[PDB]
Amino acid sequence: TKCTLKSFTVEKGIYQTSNFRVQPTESIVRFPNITNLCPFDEVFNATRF
Amino acid sequence: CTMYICGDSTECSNLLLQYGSFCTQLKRALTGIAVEQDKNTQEVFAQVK
Repeated sequence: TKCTLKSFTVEKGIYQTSNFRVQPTESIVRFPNITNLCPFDEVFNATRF
Repeated sequence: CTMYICGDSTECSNLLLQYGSFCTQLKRALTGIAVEQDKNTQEVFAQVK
């Protein structure tokens, strides 16, 4: 409170300072089962385009 | 602002403090309105001891 109000002697009363926010437990990455290597790498092997 | 302007992003919040006190004013201005509504009800009704 004395930080956000920027002093050392805060007066009597209520003061809005910050907010309470919980934090995530873990990380989730979900992708479709398919992981078929992509055939556009064969374009790099090609000579005549 | 920390939740509305930026989606709780540490990268966006750094840019918000770069703008200075454009959000301390709005928090203060809205706080003045909030305490004002509670005062407005006092004169209308709280006229009897």
